[PDB]
Amino acid sequence: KVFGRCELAAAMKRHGLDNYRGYSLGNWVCAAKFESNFNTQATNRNTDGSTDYGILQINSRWWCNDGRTPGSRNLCNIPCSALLSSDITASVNCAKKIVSDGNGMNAWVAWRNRCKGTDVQAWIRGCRL
Ligand SMILES: [Cl-]
Ligand SMILES: [Cl-]
Ligand code: NA
Repeated sequence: KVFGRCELAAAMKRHGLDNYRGYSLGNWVCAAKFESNFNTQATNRNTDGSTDYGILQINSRWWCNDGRTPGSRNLCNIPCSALLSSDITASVNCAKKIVSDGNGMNAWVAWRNRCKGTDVQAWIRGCRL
């Protein structure tokens, strides 16, 4: 599923990301924009052999199981496929763990490089929320 911007904002809101770990909703929407272009089915193969899955590009190196990431963990306790779902619940719940892992949203390289410090209000402009 390719979410609209405001559609995604509403869903992330509902599931409790606005202010999660102190990160305003716009942070999360901006991160998803540059991680997945709002596409739940997005995947990305990393140099180390791990893969990123879903609208927040959750990495198989720690967070989900894909059966092809040697030495990896599954701290979110779910098959990486469950992160490609049209429904974002598994991705959000797992994102909550990731952002709690010590470095906040810096865990998403694209957030650090493209969203951090920017006008992330703008990502939820016009959105009936
Ligand atoms: Cl915001
Ligand atoms: Cl933080
Ligand atoms: Na894994």
